[PDB]
Amino acid sequence: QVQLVESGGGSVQAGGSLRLSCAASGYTVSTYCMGWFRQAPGKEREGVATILGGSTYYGDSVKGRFTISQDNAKNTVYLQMNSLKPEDTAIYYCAGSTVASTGWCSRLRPYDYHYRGQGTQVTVSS
Repeated sequence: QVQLVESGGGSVQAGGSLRLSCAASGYTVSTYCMGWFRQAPGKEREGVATILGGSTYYGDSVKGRFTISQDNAKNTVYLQMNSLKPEDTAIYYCAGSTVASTGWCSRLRPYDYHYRGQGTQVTVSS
């Protein structure tokens, strides 16, 4: 079938960086809107970043610190996270839609996308 596998998470000190990766199987990453959403413990899910070709979109609290990018040769989508804060602690999920609309991708709602990974924990300690 279609498999999305996230890796790269772990436990890091505040101010540090991490690089999450989302490897897709049976699904080409560069043709459809993909993204990351997170879920912090005790809270509702939130959109983090989305990408469609060269167009990228970021949630307002991570813009400037995170970068989403893709590698077509590895069929992988990355989430570079810089200057991590304790509030960034959460499970991060990779997701892939069946849509190739930039307008739709710009709504930053990757929790509504068809395919979703099992998620990877990011724990930031102060």
